[PDB]
Amino acid sequence: DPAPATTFAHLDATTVLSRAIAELGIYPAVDPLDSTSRIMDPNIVGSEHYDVARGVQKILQDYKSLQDIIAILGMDELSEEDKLTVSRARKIQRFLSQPFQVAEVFTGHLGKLVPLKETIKGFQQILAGEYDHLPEQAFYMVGPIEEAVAKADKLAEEH
Amino acid sequence: DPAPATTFAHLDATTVLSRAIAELGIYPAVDPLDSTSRIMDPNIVGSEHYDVARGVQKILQDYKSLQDIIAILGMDELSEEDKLTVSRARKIQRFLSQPFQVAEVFTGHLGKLVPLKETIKGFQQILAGEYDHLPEQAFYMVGPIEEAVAKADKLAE
Amino acid sequence: DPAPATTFAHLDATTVLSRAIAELGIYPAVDPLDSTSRIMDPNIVGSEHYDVARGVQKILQDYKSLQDIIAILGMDELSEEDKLTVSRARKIQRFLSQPFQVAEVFTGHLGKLVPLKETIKGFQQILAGEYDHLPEQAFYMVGPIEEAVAKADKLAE
Amino acid sequence: QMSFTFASPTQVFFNSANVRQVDVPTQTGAFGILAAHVPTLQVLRPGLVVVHAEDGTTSKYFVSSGSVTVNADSSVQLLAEEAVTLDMLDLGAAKANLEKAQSELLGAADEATRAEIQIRIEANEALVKALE
Amino acid sequence: KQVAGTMKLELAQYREVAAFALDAATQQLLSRGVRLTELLKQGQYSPMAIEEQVAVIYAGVRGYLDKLEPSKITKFENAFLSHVISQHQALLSKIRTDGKISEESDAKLKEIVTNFLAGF
Amino acid sequence: KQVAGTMKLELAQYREVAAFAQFGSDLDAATQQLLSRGVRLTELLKQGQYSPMAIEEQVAVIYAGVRGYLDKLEPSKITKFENAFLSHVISQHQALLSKIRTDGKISEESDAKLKEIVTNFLAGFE
Amino acid sequence: VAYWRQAGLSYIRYSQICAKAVRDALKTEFKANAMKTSGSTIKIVKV
Amino acid sequence: ATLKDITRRLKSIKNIQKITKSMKMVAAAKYARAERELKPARVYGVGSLALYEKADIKTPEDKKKHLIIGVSSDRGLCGAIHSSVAKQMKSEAANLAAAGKEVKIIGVGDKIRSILHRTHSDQFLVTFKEVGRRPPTFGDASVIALELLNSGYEFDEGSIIFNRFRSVISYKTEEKPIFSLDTISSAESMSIYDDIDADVLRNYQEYSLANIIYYSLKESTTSEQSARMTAMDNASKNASEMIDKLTLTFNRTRQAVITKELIEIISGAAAL
Amino acid sequence: VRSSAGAVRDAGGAFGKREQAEEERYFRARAKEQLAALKKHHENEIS
Repeated sequence: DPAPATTFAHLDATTVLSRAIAELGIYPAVDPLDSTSRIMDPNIVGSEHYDVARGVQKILQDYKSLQDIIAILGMDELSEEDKLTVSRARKIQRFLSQPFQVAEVFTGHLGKLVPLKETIKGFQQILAGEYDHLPEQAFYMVGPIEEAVAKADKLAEEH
Repeated sequence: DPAPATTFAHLDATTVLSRAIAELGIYPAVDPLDSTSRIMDPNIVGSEHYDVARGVQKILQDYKSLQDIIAILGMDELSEEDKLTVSRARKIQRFLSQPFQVAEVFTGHLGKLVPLKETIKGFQQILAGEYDHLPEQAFYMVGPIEEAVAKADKLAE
Repeated sequence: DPAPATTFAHLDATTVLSRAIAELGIYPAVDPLDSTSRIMDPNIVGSEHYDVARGVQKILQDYKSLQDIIAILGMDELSEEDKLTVSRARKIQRFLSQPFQVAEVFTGHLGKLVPLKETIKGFQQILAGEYDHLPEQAFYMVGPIEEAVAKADKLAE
Repeated sequence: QMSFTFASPTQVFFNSANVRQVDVPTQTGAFGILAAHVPTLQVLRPGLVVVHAEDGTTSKYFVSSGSVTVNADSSVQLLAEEAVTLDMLDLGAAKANLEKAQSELLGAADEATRAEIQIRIEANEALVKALE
Repeated sequence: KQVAGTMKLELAQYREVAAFALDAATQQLLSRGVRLTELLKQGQYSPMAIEEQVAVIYAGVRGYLDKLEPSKITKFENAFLSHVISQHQALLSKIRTDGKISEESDAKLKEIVTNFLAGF
Repeated sequence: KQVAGTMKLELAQYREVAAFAQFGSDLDAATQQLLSRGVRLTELLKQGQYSPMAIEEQVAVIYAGVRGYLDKLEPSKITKFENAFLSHVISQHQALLSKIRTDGKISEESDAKLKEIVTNFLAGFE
Repeated sequence: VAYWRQAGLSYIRYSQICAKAVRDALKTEFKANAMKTSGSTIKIVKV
Repeated sequence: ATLKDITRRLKSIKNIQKITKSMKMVAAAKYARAERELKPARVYGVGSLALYEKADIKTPEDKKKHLIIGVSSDRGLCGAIHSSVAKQMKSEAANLAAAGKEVKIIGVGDKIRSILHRTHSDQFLVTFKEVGRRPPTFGDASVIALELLNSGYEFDEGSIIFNRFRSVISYKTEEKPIFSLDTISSAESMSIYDDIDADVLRNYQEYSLANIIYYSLKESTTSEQSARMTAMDNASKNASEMIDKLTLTFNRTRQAVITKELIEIISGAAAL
Repeated sequence: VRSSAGAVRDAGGAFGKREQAEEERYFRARAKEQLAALKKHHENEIS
């Protein structure tokens, strides 16, 4: 639309909240592939932060590419490497969700503030495969990664 | 369009004739899902009439939902309940077609009137599955359902 | 779109240069099948010209269809009345190419202005099968059919 | 006259050929089939088939197991599970496996385990005998 | 607030795996989702008191209707309402006045539903 | 021109079988080779930001890419190869780069020098 | 009645073991091709 | 619909067509390989069946134990491959039970299990999955036969149903009888065979069971790959027709939207 | 007019919901399996 289209050029950072992601229950519904920042360069944030961000974006785009095939084959017929990409992509998709201190009324959960180093560590580990055994739902609406581990432990105990 | 869209609010019963259904050969081409009525109320038409109408609409809506996949992937990638739904929905679609007397000149058939009780009974029978052994083209352009059965018998010969 | 929808009302013919044919080294890269003409009518161009053109179009379509089978099931799957059509269609594709007089600095050959009778006779002979013993490359970038004969003699001897 | 048919699951060596003689090893002692042999049906054991072509030629194939069927009308069907020509086999490795199997024979956890182990010894001993 | 929350979670999970129709866990998830779905249907000009809605939704969401067929859920809903509105008017009055499913109210609801389900 | 004609031809071949890239296996050897070469070439065309490259650098890199000298390297390692190889040639071999630059073409002796340089650097990369 | 039948085996198991013994004694290169066209991938679902 | 609805639908159908084309190519390659591997297995299995058709064995008419084996795969999108096999299995099972028999079923492939999990859900002796991921080998048939014999359902008669591969476009569903040694021992045609006690004959029956299962696996996989190639080709053709229709609709809608916006601008300009 | 990746689930037609369910069922199954393994590891690592 002309109004948002024109507004795009006046902003350094943008976070394009998406309805297609809010339907899935991932909140905030920020679209990881449709959001950008000016400072998002390796010389401003660092090479670790930048590489983690680009790895996350690439894995999500590959997941989008695969979703077209899964609509015909099915998950059971994917290359045993592709299922790994899909699992990592779903874990990363859930791990971006976070409970706010102002959305207590809706979710009923408790707000979490995640320091930047903890987010970088969490996503670097999720990509590196150090969590390819925990189920997806363990990562849904939690703060740092250790909280996901604890939630998975609780899920297993009351299994 | 503004004109029909505005007229819709001035009517009790509507009957949306559709060109796709007419292209399938069904006649009248009434679209069973766009057509509506104010007296389609269990307190006015009954409970068998209302239940049968809602069952027909439900099965037709399920068939409409399947149509997109059926068109590409083919009717082989369907569960057995879905194949049953497709068969019943096609039988019902054909059965809603009727030969009018004003079209005697057009097609040479004989015009048919179908009292309400016969309509309700025939659709009850189709819905229950009493006629799953007949060919779907046995319902095309017939009066009451017993005429469909007679047509199916003639097809066997 | 109104622009081509309005211009096409006036066109009396059509030529379709295709990137997919300049790749093959055929020149002029005119799409033989997508090209159209209003006067391709036996009453205008005569019966013999019309029949030759229709035969060439049919054989080219046959080769196009067969290419899918070649790509999927492999060349072995063909019959002997289909490998022959593949060979004839490849020869026809080669013969439809021509060297231009204004392109002697691109093809190393000398341009040919083939009259009409020469073209019709050449394609009629190729369709009849009179040249099934020659190599395909003997037809590439030559003038009348006699040039194809001479090229075959010069490259085989 | 014979109608030999010697086929592995993967490859087929003879198909309705006409050979002179077929020396085959079966569970109940080796034997050799000729034109009008008596009908039988045996089950092979790890050994080596020797086929004599219609002329004086002779060819060896080491069969691991299978079934030989000499039919009424001089038609032999000899289906091996894994028939390998002798040139494809390794002499030293067969000795190594024979010795290893002799080793594990002692740790006979149960008579079924001993059975499988010393079936392995049987097959490897047949291999070394064929290759020596 | 107590009951509709669990119902909301159950339908949210059901809507994800709904487009098809194996294992016990997901099969029961679909069963519960469908039971709740047929629970939410309603007629015309017959609004329900809030306590009655709570009773029906509680019965549906506490795994009670999972035994019944899904085509009979309307019959249950209706008969259960008619039974409770007369025999257990006191419990509905309690729920309305106190405005919550207390522990004693929950135990009652439990026994009423358990008795009625078998007796039907 | 010399290197880019082949690069463009190979990329065009790769773009019409890129749909199979997911399947890849269970396909003929020609399609496997097309997919492999295309992936290597695309990983080659990747570039940093604000890091342009002289024409000699570009031609050296693309020449290494399009002659098969990267068909052994894994695609994830091509972006590191490119970098290390480029630094190598830029430091050790300036005479060859200067020859290519000023001359404008790849002379046969320069082609041989590029061949030996690419093989020697790739001979041990790890 | 061979020993392995006295131990409760079946000729399918005997043939399996003999085939293994013949397969792990091929010239090295052949072993690769023998890995194909051999070895199960089927699974059994308990009923 | 509106322009965005049409655009999204058109993009989705284009992706679907691309995917189905790729899958047709993959299935064609796997089919070529399957035919190549099917020729030798064809001769091998026909040989293994040689005996029974040469020494005509009539099953006893006084036994109630029967076995039905139905060979298919796990993969879908193969058209009426699993459907035909399951239909014939339920036909034969109904006939046997109407004759007063005690039928069981082995399902080689999920889709068979699924099609028959509503009715015949209790007759499953055992079923096998993981079929179709890789070409079947003799190892698979050996495992199936081994788990059939180990599971102590000593059957008195047998049948195997598979889709015999006729041609790249056609296949047929067969029923190959399987006998238990009780029927081989007491057959007068078998009185001619020499050196035949009831132990060598038992090993022979076990091996022939493995052989027939392997033969059926190879035929079934060839026919399945052919059918998947055909199904993907037809699906791609249907997607192409749908893409043509939707492209026409999209062009109409795009032009209509341009005209509508322009007329709005003109009316606003002239209404000042 | 072109096509882009992840468009089948952008339309949200029948194929979109079908794909979403085909994914969700599979990953619910795998999550159940992984949770069982996690419980087993928990119990086996108490000592």
